[PDB]
Amino acid sequence: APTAPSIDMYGSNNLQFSKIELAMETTSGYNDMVKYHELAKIKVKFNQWSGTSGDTYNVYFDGVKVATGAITGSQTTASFEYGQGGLYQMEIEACDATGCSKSAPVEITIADTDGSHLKPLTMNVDPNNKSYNTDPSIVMGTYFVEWGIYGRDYTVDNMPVDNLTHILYGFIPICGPNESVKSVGGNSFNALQTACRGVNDYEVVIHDPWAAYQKSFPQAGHEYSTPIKGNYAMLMALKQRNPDLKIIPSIGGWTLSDPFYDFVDKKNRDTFVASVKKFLKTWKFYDGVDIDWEFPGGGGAAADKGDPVNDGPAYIALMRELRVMLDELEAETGRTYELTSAIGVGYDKIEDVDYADAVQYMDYIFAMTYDFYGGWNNVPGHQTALYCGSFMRPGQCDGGGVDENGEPYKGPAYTADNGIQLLLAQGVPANKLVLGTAMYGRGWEGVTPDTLTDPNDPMTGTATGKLKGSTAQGVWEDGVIDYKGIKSFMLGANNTGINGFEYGYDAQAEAPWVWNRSTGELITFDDHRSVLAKGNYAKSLGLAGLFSWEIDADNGDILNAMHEGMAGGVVTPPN
Ligand SMILES: S=C=Nc1ccc2oc(C3=NCCN3)cc2c1
Ligand SMILES: S=C=Nc1ccc2oc(C3=NCCN3)cc2c1
Repeated sequence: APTAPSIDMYGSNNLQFSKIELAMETTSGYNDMVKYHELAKIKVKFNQWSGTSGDTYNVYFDGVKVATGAITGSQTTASFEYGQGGLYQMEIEACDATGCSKSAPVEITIADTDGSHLKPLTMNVDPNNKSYNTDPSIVMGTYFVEWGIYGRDYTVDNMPVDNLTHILYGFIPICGPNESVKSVGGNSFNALQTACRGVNDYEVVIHDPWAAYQKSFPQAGHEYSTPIKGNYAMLMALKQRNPDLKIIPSIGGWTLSDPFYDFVDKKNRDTFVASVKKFLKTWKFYDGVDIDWEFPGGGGAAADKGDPVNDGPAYIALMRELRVMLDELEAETGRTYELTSAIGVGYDKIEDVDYADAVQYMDYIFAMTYDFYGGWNNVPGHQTALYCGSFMRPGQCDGGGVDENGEPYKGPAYTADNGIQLLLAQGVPANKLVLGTAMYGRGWEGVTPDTLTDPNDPMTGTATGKLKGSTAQGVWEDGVIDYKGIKSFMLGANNTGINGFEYGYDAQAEAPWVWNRSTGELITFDDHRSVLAKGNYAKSLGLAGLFSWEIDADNGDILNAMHEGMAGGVVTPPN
């Protein structure tokens, strides 16, 4: 028989192959950093220094023949292509008329972006997240943010994945007009300019490739030379752990919506929709797309954008077009892909889209039932309440009243039920609506007791400015605090108030607050009681389930309450 191939490990890239090439020590244009191949090019060098070399080689993976070719003397390079990622025991055999001889087996890795080469992720979840057996039909969603790995120090293996059905990954930008991103300060706008160098406008990119795929996480067993790293390799390894988990990129958001206003021109939608198909072929762990345009008709971060007449028809077309695209991917892959969107729920946002037409294309609508009130002005109110609070005036709830100056309210007040009912009344199915819960508070200072028109209700006061605090307190920007900061700095363990805050609850709105009467610090948020009330409301109306913004800011209490409030419930999944 021929001499047995001896595999040259260092001559064959120590048997590490990747279907994706990712730039690792530089930051450039997305199309210069990211190259994906349908088949990996496998090249394995071997030698046969003694004896006869033979005529032909065969490559085996786990005992099955995957490639064959000619022997070239004493040194041969086996070159072939292979589509399926994984870890395999490879053997190379040499054959001639006399017989065949084979190398010892050695493990080959073929990386792919479904995580098929990876073991299930090792988790490191705060043990305050409890276990439940919520019915699998119910959505339990949340947003994980790409930048949460910096100061917030919250990584993929921290998520309580067994308690989630959907992870929306916040956020994928669209190249093009993006002045709103300058409002975050720091390097975010300039990072986007780098990502978009050499990329056509209206195509998606990764905003932060360091966080997405370059940074080595030692808890995920990453090495500097590991071919895929960052949050994306962790999400791949999470999907190996929990294969029924849906991981969906979220396009847009508050700061990254400015390009959507140009989707009134179909040409820009076509560019966008093709890029999203490419994106999902590249990054196979994703299961669909979520569109967070804030908002058709305007009222988002860009004060100079928004077309009430045209943006709704654009949104609907987008959804129509994205669904055609996703149907192509389902044909190509055999997989099921979801199309969703987070939407505003004020009456003036919902009136700009004919959702009866859009929703036919969509699996879920994540109703943004939060940010109703906040530190952008000095008017207290409940930011995430189901119903109208005590603080509201006669006829403010349904919009038929007049304000304190005698001016007509222009529509119903901002509450979760006013927006859910406006969506239902136009024919959006209940079982496609997902109700939002807040893992953060918004707040004010200067709401001192002398400013209240009703002394029992700090939501009848007036502020002097936004809540201020430090990042250790969960205050990453003025007027906004993580729920785990409210719990550590205002509620305490027994939920009865610390540091001069008192707890209160508006039983008519279903909305909690904490109030320090000395500093006039007032914070509106969601707590155990209000999130049980959202679960009971969702069960009562047959909504699809609950989602939350943002998972790093919880300590387990809010996600636990989402599940508790859903106990016993089942729902019909949309077809
Ligand atoms: S690098 C470092 N820190 C970072 C890097 C990127 C970031 O993005 C945000 C942001 N805040 C609201 C929406 N996006 C914060 C933030 C901090
Ligand atoms: S980053 C960013 N985060 C956000 C996310 C949502 C938001 O809503 C507002 C708001 N401003 C006036 C009315 N609503 C600000 C704002 C900032």
